[PDB]
Amino acid sequence: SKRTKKVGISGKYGTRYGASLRKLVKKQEVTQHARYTCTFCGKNSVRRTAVGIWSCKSCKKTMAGGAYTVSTPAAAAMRSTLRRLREITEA
Amino acid sequence: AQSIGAKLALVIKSGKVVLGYRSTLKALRSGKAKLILIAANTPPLRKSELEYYSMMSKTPVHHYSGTNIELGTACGKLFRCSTMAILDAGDSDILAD
Amino acid sequence: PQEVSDIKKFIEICRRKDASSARIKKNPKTQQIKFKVRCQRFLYTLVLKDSDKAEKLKQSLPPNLQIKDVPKRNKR
Amino acid sequence: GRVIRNQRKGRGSVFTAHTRLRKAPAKFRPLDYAERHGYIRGIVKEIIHDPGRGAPLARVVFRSPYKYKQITETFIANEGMYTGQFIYAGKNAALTVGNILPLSSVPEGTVVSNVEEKPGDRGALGRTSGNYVTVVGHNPDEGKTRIKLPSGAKKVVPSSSRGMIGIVAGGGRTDKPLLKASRAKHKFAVKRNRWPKTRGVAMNPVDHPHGGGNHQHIGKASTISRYAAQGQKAGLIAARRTGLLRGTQKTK
Amino acid sequence: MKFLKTSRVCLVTRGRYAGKKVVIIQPVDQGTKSHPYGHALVAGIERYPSKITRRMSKARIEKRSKIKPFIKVINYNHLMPTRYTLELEGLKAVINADTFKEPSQREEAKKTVKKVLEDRYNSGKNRWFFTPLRF
Amino acid sequence: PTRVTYRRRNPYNTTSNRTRVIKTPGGQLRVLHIKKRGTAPKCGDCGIKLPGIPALRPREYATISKPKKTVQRAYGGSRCGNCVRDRIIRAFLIEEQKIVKKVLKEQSQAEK
RNA sequence: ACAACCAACUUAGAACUGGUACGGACAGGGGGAAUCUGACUGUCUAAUUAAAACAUAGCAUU
RNA sequence: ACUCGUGCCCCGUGUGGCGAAAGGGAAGCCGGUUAAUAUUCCGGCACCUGGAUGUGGGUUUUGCGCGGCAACGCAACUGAACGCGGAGACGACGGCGGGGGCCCCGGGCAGAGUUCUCUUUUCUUCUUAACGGUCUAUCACCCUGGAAACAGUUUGUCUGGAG
Ligand SMILES: [Mg+2]
Ligand SMILES: [Mg+2]
Ligand SMILES: [Mg+2]
Ligand SMILES: [Mg+2]
Ligand SMILES: [Mg+2]
Ligand SMILES: [Mg+2]
Ligand SMILES: [Mg+2]
Ligand SMILES: [Mg+2]
Ligand SMILES: [Mg+2]
Ligand SMILES: [Mg+2]
Ligand SMILES: [Mg+2]
Ligand SMILES: [Mg+2]
Ligand SMILES: [Mg+2]
Ligand SMILES: [Mg+2]
Ligand SMILES: [Mg+2]
Ligand SMILES: [Mg+2]
Ligand SMILES: [Mg+2]
Ligand SMILES: [Mg+2]
Ligand SMILES: [Mg+2]
Ligand SMILES: [Mg+2]
Ligand SMILES: [Mg+2]
Ligand SMILES: [Mg+2]
Ligand SMILES: [Mg+2]
Ligand SMILES: [Mg+2]
Ligand SMILES: [Mg+2]
Repeated sequence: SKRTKKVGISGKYGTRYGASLRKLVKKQEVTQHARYTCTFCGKNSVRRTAVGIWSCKSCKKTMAGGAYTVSTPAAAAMRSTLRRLREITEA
Repeated sequence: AQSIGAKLALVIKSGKVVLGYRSTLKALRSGKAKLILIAANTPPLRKSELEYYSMMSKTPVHHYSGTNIELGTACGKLFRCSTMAILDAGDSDILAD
Repeated sequence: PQEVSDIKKFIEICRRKDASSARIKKNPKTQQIKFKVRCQRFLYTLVLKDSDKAEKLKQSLPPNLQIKDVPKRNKR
Repeated sequence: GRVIRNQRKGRGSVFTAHTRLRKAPAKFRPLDYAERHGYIRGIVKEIIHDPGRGAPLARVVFRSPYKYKQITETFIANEGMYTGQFIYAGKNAALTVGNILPLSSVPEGTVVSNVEEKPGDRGALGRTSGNYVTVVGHNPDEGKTRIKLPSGAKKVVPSSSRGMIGIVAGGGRTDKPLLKASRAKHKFAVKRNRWPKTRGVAMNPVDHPHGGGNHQHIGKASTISRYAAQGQKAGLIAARRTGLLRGTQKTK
Repeated sequence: MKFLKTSRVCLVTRGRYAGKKVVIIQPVDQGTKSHPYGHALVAGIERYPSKITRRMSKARIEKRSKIKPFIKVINYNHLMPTRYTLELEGLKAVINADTFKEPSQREEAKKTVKKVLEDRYNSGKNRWFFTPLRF
Repeated sequence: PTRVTYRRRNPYNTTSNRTRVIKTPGGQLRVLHIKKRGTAPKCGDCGIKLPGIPALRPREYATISKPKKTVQRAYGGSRCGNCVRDRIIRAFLIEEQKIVKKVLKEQSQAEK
């Protein structure tokens, strides 16, 4: 079944706070409650514990991530840039 | 290399392999392992242990660039595989290089 | 309170210097005889199912330490 | 008139920051011989949530160069750091995320966190979630380094100042609406007694410069001079301009 | 190729002797009725000789250079084989899977192993075997 | 279904005023004040419960014997055994790698 | 595949019946069409004002 | 370390107090007893802390236990400094499972109520403490083994070649 047309996870808020605010909250809530594959062990068991803290239930590893996503695009771009600018210094 | 996937598919189709850490260690101990594959995201301690076992067995090691998910998919399974051993390479030439 | 499994350990306990007194509790409804010896820390109870061994244990016990028979309806 | 709320806040009392659930301040290691000349290796034991702080903190254990003990430090966690990770702090440390390096040994264009204003101060700049300091340039003869701050300002710090390679974890925390008075209350209940806030125009003249009147109105220009007396500084202090920002701003 | 044979030096990774170094006396690659798995009869050191210095007297040195051995049946999965090896002729057939059935045989085998290991230790050879592992 | 009372001057349910209900040989229902539950010691590496050690209040461990407080192997208490095996294997591998690295550096950088 | 033994309640269907009555006391929403106003939950003049006032999230400025 | 207190030798980064009769925390239960106290008195049966030295037991005599593949076990089974770790030690809410007590039902025992008529009837009692011994009790962990025709599995979920 579907149980809902568009409100999705944001249906717990009823008719309150306004549609635009409900959509904005839903956008972050979906990613913040989603499950993620562990980079270290490969299991789909990484979940958010605190605002910027993501832990794997299987391999028990904890990593520092984004507020509502495990990795932010800024950090990914910074990692790529760091690798490039470090390799051009090393060799 | 990219050809490792085709070689692995041929080896599984024709020869025989063991998938998993315990079976790989058993093969290395018994000396019937011809080559071992270790996934990139294998834990460092386990990877070093497997490398030491293969040094003892004089068995070649290939460091598969993919994760355990990708290694299992290459082996044609629906589960992950952190490490595996090839006990018999058949029509494939995986042991040539 | 502690249960003593066998007659040898019970009599060895009764030989102890700190053994103060002993008493036989007869439960006819269960046909049971309990030998209880009061030491310093614990009260030791040995359970017997027959009267022959009870009488032989009573006669083989040390004679210095006093023995009672637990009268029915002990007074305050 | 009365002493206004902004004046009362500086007395302390009920406006003191809450500290029970905060375990330790987030600081670098003290600048020592190992960090000055080579590098030192530390192990990340845990990534913890610090109440009142958006960014997570990292507990990192180091060995004492001079004693058999071991020392646990509390760093601001950079995003990508994980438990069981080796981090390296020193002049000769590798240029990887989580390593603490002096700005002199860092190329131009890299971002760092918890940058020291002066070497040995154990971190002052760019220590909030999603924030960082960019290494704009170097002046080796002067022994200094130009950096760009989160606010957009340009600063010059001695090249010996240290920073942690990467971006502070905690991502886009302010990307989701609080949506609820309770959530604002929970946010501030571990920081300070500053919520809720009553508007000055809703007060009486005894309570605030914006005072009373038969309509809720300020009644005089809300921009207040930089050198106004204490008790007068309510509104927009030393405002260069007001109104909606309708374009790019020359200042940065 | 086989590397788990007699003389092969290994480390025990489980049990009371975890972290202790052993030398294989007899590998049993196929299981027996008991222990139906690849295992090995091994002899090892329980109490390593203490550190000795150039300043101690010979009596103190000889009292400190004492080894308490042990004899074990151990699963292969509870061993870590090492590149090191120890061919001692005195330990050729000290234990034969029947010494473990009688405590007196265990004591006699331990005495023999103790004597052989002490002789080898004061020979000055295979110092890695007699140096305790730090972990 | 007789009702019960606290047997101490503390009238509040303060996580230290734990009680359970008993029936006495006198035939009446009563309260027994009980202490907090014992807690199993955890591994210092992985944090799981350690098998073979009783869960007691901290002061209670001072009156039971050592073999009941520990298990007979290296890091008997405070480590779980799997962590001990990992430590052993890791230590051996790091020393082996260090030895081969020093020999390689001596053979390939000091050969002249 | 039936028989025997054990065990509570929950639901559904039918006949008959009386005072056409049955949530028989108790318990227990009046509803609808609109206008002004504050978005909502919340708070205040203890002892004449509970509100459209305050707060709020959101927005903007310094 | 001396007949005798006072002779030295090591470690050092720290170096106060008050503040909870609901926070943390060593240890006591039952029966009886007074006009009025009782987990305090009496009887029985226990526990903790501290200090002392005994008997037995264990271990060893160039030395500090033994067993189990293992998870670990056993009545002990040396251990300074220095260090590491655990416990103390922690939110709110939801459904599920185990246990105690209470409630309810059936039978029996003893007493009481009703009994023109009926009711194998209605009601009450039938108890078992701390402290111990012994055998068990989910989760977890170990060994064998190697899973796709994927399997196991909760009300819900989830778990597995990292087995
Ligand atoms: Mg004034
Ligand atoms: Mg306001
Ligand atoms: Mg007003
Ligand atoms: Mg004024
Ligand atoms: Mg003015
Ligand atoms: Mg207005
Ligand atoms: Mg006007
Ligand atoms: Mg009706
Ligand atoms: Mg109503
Ligand atoms: Mg309103
Ligand atoms: Mg108020
Ligand atoms: Mg009023
Ligand atoms: Mg008034
Ligand atoms: Mg009123
Ligand atoms: Mg005090
Ligand atoms: Mg208290
Ligand atoms: Mg008393
Ligand atoms: Mg008394
Ligand atoms: Mg004592
Ligand atoms: Mg003795
Ligand atoms: Mg507390
Ligand atoms: Mg009971
Ligand atoms: Mg009821
Ligand atoms: Mg009944
Ligand atoms: Mg009982």
